[PDB]
Amino acid sequence: VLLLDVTPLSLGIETMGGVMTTLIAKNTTIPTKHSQVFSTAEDNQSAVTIHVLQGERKRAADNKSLGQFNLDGINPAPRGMPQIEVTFDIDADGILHVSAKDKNSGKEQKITIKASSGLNEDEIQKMVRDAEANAEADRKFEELVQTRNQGDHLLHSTRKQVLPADDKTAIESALTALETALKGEDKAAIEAKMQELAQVSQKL
Amino acid sequence: KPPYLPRP
Repeated sequence: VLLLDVTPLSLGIETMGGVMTTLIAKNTTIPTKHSQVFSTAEDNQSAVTIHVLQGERKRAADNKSLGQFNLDGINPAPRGMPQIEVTFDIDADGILHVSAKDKNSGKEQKITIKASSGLNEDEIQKMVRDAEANAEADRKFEELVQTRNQGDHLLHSTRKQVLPADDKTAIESALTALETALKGEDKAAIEAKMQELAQVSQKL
Repeated sequence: KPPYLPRP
């Protein structure tokens, strides 16, 4: 064939820390369908938000929002525990259907997104250029976030994993260091603050 | 391994 319908930009959702996780890659031929399981960031999360995005940037915020919806009723469980199946399906007329289903509870929500939504030709052309120009920074952003999300989880298990020795003072002190590093944007400072936390958590 | 949705 010399011509074909593709979806012109990557489509995905926003994941923990403000990142775009892609479900359908740009220039994928339509119709097409892909699913991916996600879970919860923290303990006892009963409600998740599915925020649909079109674009190539690693920062969710830099992509074109296509819509969103909530999925509630999830049994409050430990992080990583819920299995939220996310499905993106683009039919031959270009209509996008997005659904999220929590496997344990059976709770499902969905949204339908008109084919005309999203960025236009010139917009699409900018998006690709701006993504390739910023490839280096988006990648360092994506690492930052992976490092932050680890730091974050470490803060939450270290607080739960607290009679411990009368020395745990320096831990509560190393927690404040880490909580502060996680707010900045220097991947290495965050890991260093984690390293300091491991080294005073030996008695734990 | 599964990525995480935003949290509250």
